[PDB]
Amino acid sequence: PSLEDLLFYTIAEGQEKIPVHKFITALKSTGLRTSDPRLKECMDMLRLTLQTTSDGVMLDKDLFKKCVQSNIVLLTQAFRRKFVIPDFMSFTSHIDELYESAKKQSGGKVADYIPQLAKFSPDLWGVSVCTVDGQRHSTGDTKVPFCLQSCVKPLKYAIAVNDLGTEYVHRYVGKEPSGLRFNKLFLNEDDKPHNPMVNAGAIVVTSLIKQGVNNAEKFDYVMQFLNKMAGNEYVGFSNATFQSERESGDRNFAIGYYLKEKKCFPEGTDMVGILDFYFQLCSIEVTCESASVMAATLANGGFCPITGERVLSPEAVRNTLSLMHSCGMYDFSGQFAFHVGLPAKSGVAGGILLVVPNVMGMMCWSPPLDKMGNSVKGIHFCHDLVSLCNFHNYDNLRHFAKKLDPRREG
Amino acid sequence: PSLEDLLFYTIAEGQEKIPVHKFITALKSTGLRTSDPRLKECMDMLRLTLQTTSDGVMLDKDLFKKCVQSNIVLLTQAFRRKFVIPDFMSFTSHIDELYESAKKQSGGKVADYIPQLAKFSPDLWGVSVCTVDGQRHSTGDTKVPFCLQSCVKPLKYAIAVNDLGTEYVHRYVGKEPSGLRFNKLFLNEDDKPHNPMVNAGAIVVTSLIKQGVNNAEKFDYVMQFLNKMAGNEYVGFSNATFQSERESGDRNFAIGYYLKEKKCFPEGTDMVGILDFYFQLCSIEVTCESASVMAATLANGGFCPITGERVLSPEAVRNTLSLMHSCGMYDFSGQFAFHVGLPAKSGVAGGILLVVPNVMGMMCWSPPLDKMGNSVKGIHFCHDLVSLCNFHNYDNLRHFAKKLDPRREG
Amino acid sequence: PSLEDLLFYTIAEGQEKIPVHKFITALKSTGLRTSDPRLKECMDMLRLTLQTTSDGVMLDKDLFKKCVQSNIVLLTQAFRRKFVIPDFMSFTSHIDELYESAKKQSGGKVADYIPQLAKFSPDLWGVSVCTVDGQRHSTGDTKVPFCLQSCVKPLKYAIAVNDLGTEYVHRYVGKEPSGLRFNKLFLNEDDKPHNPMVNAGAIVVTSLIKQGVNNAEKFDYVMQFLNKMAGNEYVGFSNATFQSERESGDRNFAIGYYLKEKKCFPEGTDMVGILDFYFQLCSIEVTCESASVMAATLANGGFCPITGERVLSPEAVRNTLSLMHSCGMYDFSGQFAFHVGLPAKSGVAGGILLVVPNVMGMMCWSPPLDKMGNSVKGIHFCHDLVSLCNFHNYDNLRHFAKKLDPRREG
Amino acid sequence: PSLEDLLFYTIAEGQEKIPVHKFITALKSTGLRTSDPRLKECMDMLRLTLQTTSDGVMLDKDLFKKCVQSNIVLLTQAFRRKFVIPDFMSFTSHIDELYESAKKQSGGKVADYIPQLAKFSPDLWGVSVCTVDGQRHSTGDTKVPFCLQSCVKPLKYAIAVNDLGTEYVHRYVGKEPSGLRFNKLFLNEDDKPHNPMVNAGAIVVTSLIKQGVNNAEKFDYVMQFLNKMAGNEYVGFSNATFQSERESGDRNFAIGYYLKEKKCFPEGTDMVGILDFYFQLCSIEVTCESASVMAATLANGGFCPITGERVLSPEAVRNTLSLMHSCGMYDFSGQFAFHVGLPAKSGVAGGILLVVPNVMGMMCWSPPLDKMGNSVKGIHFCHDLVSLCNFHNYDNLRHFAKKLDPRREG
Ligand SMILES: O=C(Cc1ccccc1)Nc1nnc(N[C@H]2CCN(c3nnc(NC(=O)Cc4ccccc4)s3)C2)s1
Ligand SMILES: O=C(Cc1ccccc1)Nc1nnc(N[C@H]2CCN(c3nnc(NC(=O)Cc4ccccc4)s3)C2)s1
Repeated sequence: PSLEDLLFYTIAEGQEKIPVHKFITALKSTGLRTSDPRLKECMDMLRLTLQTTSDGVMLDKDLFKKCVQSNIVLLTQAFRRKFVIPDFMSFTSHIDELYESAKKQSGGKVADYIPQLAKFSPDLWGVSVCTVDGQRHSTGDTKVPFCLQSCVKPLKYAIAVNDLGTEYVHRYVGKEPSGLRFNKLFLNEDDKPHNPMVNAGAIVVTSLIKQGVNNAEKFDYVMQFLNKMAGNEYVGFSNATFQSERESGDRNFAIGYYLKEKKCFPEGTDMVGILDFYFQLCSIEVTCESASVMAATLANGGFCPITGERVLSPEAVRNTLSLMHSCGMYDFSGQFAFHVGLPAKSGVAGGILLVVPNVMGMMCWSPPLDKMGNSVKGIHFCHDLVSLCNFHNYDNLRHFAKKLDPRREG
Repeated sequence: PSLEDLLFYTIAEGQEKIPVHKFITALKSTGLRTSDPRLKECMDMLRLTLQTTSDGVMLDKDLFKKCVQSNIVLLTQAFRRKFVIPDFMSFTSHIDELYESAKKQSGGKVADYIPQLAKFSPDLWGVSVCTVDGQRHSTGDTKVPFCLQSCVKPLKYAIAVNDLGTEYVHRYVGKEPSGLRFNKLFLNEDDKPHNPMVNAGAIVVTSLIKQGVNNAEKFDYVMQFLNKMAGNEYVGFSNATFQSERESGDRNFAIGYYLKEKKCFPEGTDMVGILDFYFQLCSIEVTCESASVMAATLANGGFCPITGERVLSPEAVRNTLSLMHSCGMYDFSGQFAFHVGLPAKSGVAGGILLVVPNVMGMMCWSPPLDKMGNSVKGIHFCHDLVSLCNFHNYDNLRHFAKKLDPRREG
Repeated sequence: PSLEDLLFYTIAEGQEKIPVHKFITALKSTGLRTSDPRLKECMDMLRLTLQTTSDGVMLDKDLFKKCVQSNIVLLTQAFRRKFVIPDFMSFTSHIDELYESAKKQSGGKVADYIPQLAKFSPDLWGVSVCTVDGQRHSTGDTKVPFCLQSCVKPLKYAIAVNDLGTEYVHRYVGKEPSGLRFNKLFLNEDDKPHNPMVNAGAIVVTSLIKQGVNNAEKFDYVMQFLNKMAGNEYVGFSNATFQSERESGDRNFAIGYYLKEKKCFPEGTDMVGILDFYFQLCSIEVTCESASVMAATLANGGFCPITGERVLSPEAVRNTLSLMHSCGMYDFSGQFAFHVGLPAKSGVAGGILLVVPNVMGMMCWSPPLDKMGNSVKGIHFCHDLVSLCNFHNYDNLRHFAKKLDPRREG
Repeated sequence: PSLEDLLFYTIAEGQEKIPVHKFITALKSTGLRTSDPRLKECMDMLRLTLQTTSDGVMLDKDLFKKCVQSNIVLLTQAFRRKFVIPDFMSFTSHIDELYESAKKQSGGKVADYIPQLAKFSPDLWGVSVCTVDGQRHSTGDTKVPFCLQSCVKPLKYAIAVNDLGTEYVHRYVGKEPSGLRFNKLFLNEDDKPHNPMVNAGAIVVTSLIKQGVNNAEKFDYVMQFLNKMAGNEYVGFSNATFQSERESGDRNFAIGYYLKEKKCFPEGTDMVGILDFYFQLCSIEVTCESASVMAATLANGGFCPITGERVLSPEAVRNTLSLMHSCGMYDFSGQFAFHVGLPAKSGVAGGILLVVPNVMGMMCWSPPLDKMGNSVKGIHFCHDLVSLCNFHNYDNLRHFAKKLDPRREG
């Protein structure tokens, strides 16, 4: 009694076969998108079948088996409701309420220190969800590219710890928040930057990646790495933001020369080239949709959820989530850690890279920032989310009062 | 087919009578103690039955049913391996190796500013486990009484947030760590102590509990909460420690008056009386085993694991856990959050109150402190614990490299 | 060839028989007062001759000599214009213009944290001058008693360096200003208060004075010493201030307990007793006129200018003046040192103890303090004084542009 | 009678003619140099007279008049012993004692971050005196050129206050010492550097001087300014140290970008070019003797003591001396102010620019620095000088215990 046939009848309702649209609809309702890389063969076999019989197609059991056999295990988990969020249709309904609610918060100031950022309209607002099992949901402007800015800091920290290990990386950068009044100091008592989530630390981290090769190859290697983290969804580069960040960033040059003088770089660092590498990394483009997959790689222990590929070592993933917890929303980090309890990372383009470990990854994006540098809609969304679901890090998974737990049906 | 029935067949394993000791040995091997408050009716019936039938010692199906009918639900989960840690026998093997490995860590200095903590032998070393289901295990000197000291700061903060709620409590005290040299500034920029886990924060929080009645009743009020949290195991009091804490507490007096000058207490606070209360709360005694139940209650979203009693609101538990994470280990807080990633609190007696949310609570006691005030052996144990098991708060439950997950078997 | 009437003709004006009023008036015109202790005998001989005769009286070349012979050398410099300010009468004319100019300044708030300090009227305003030669001038409420408060800090520090020397004293207290927003810290990086002019330093200084003996005898000794410093003009004690300063002294008890815990006191100190002694010293009363003598003892290298008695070692006077320069006006100290350039010390009763080295001492008193604790009228008077005369510590004695030099005559 | 003649009678001492050498020796012993600018006429006539009348050579009274007539006033004060240090031959013997004492202090380390200062032998040790009246004395290596380094910081600040006034300049820089081990902060809380005497402060002052012209002209305008201050003694320039200072100046570029980002420079500043000007001003060369004249101009209210020329406004001179008092010896400033009480500035090349207000200026030079950056020999010298002489700024001029007063005689 084989899986492909049990599934066939589970979808077959006792009618002797299954219309293709009716398989596509049942698939989409599990959260999986028909373009999921892990479903390629199934979809290739489907489109081959719709070249044959162009009147239908209506699939019997061996023809259904013919398409679905290569992806049956992933399909059985989808259809039997084994994903981390079983009733994904209900849950994306709540995401949308949360989306509409936060959309009413028009406050904040679009970052304008740079013309590329000032140009973005304050009304742009998108939330994208990718769960640990590949369930996708978007609402809003989830396909408009924008710059990762400081959202790239946890990613490139991840890469560095991935390639070099925790111990090496933290020879050069701390692992604690500075305290709501060393905001302004570049270095802790040990003469290292306080953590990889602030600019001095991000800049040092940058000097660690793929040492020995030139900047063009370093950027290629980070790009190929982001490509894997996003399951080959959109990752681009904004040369306008780049040129302009590097002509309008005296603060970072001040940090660079400070780091150089205190001997904060590995031996042989070319500090002015590192800053230029840094500015490019800040100008990498993503969409809400592709950036949520990247977070979901981090929610999923370093496996990209829509491709199954191992992208980052668990160590790198745990360090990254750890520092995003305490250091990820700038001056709001401790408040965010207390009330939201989620690892998150914000950037000046208006994005919050949000990770719900073991559940989902998310990317919120609205250009208007509050006075601490965080997207107003983004922040408002993060508070709502944790007020709704027991996703706060220290919510209890058994006794969670009247909050909703999307991981369950009852 | 009733459940006391199905389970009777589960234990009988072929025979039609079950020897009593066979049911007891099966019970103990689930981690449950035979003294479990949730098992009293069943254990009273087994005692009575052995009195009225020394012509055994074997339990019919009808007889086994008269004994377990009371506690059948729990006994079901214990026996159908439904507890948070199913193979508890193997897990305690690991706790014992962890215990032995930390035991060989002879360094440190016993706190001798009081002649009551100075008396304790450096060789005392105890580790007690109580899971979210009541599963108990202890190794080492887990029945020696010692003073909580600063391990009581999360407990009384939890009581404050329980009775008064998050917004009121944090009018008087912050929710962030300070910075690894703001250890000496009693106040943050809003003239609030930084968090409840430092002395000025504990002192201010002590002043929010049971306002308006004397220290006799305030104390009894807190003790009664500490009894419910520990499932009514040992919660004592060391008047010897308390007299010396108050004869030798220049700094807290420095803090108390400084707090009074800055208007940090609620209106009509008798600060010098609040310091005396505070010194009393520090002198409360526990054992590794009784305190492990307190940790387990915070592990369990505020329900005591061996009684089923709701002791704390989720809100209280979530805040307490949030702040033990980032502030609970003094100047080691940030490194502890990074490498161990578990809510913990330490005290100058040598305790570390340890919480694995949704899994278990623990208490580790060894008096010799490292130069940052934390028990050497406790600290070494906590690192090994999370090297071995995917209990780091930002470990992943599905992809955890070479770590072991005791929540599943095979 | 006698000095005694190379002078009576200096006074005689060709006429050969000097009236008394005309000798007193010429005396007063030099700045000396008819009650100068150095002039007692000459005034004793005048009191006797004024009863030998009611018909006059007046003097000739031998009963003049009869009265003045005892104090001739001091009289000769007085009448030959050899004092530090020759044309004293035009100088008091400027002090009066400075006085009245500052009286128009109604800003400020009278310290009211003490009902004694809130008792005093905002309209009180007095400036008192005593030069290094005993020349006196007053204008305004220069006889109203008021507490020294922090004005006593340089005095008791002087006494302390006097009795124990520079090296011993600075084992316990620093000799620099802190940094204009590390006022809040009680201890520098060596665990000493920053300087004797802040409350932590003053409190440590208080613990050095007359160690071994008790508070009643210690207060008598400071009083004897203040009495010498002030040429036995008015010094007293306000108990109302004392009792109110010791009820409302939470900050000082914070310093006391902080100091004791960091082991900041000489071995054997009774901290709580030192604070009461400290509170007494702040309650010591003076007048403008009497305090200006105390300042003039410091202007004059430690000799009281109206008795000639050597009250303080030079060491003590230099150290005191050094630190009143940099630390004596609280958070205004560095501005004050920059613009006024005079060793000065303020207190919350409204007093500015002002010293012009090698020239004069003063006491300004007006109770309305500014936002930084300094008497408004006082500060304003001090700026005017240095705008007008080249008394700025880094004015040039030879080239000084538009400024007047009262020490000269062209 | 005439003053040339009266003075001729005093040097002739009975005979009818004064040998020329008898008059030169009389003049030199006053401390004046035979090359004094204010003496060129008299000295030109003396050389011309030894040509036109080789017959001797002895100056009758008519011939002595023809030589000293144009310089009679200065020669009078020189010979009626009316200079600020009357017995200059006795005081120089003391400077020589102070010199040789401090010579035996071979400790400290020569600045080596730049090759051209690692050049200098650790045994070079020169002390030069120039009084407020032109009396000169040198001992040691007083004609070796060295770089002003930070000794230029009071000079250019003076130039800036001279041309711009106190109020404008101190919109851009403060006037207080920072706080010891608060040397790291480039900015105080008004986002101004702390004082002109630290690098951030100096760099901002550099950008106020002569806004609107290129570095060629800014530099020349400062140089001609230093020249007048040195009475046209040697004021050089080490293009070697400038090129090197600019290659290895990471901290300064760090300061530069930091200040530009904080909007610390006058509008329209070319910060990179301001840094190059700054590195130039640091490379200006002097000698002990020439810089001793620059300090003497600061000793003398801004008049160059050997030319009579007004160089700096008294305001400029008083601010500079105020800030050298509190901020001029790096982290030793507060200790230096306390024990030396003399306006001084130090530099990495080994120089201490020292000012005894109203008396003399000095340059001590020895390349080995102590750990705080201050010349070990210079520091040792300054302490000896003030232990010997009542030159401490808060020494008393009339009561100075056993200290010696070189302003006095018998
Ligand atoms: O330990 C050293 C040596 C040392 C070492 C290294 C450098 C300097 C000094 N010195 C000292 N540490 N602590 C001292 N005094 C205790 C009594 C009063 N205390 C205060 N608590 N909070 C304060 N500030 C605010 O509430 C406001 C604020 C918040 C954030 C930023 C700015 C202002 S004052 C602590 S003395
Ligand atoms: O912050 C204000 C005043 C201000 C301005 C406005 C409002 C309030 C206060 N001014 C300024 N902030 N930042 C400035 N410049 C940056 C250049 C690199 N700087 C560093 N200095 N020190 C660092 N770390 C250590 O030394 C290690 C350590 C930490 C703790 C204890 C002991 C040692 S990094 C900061 S200048």
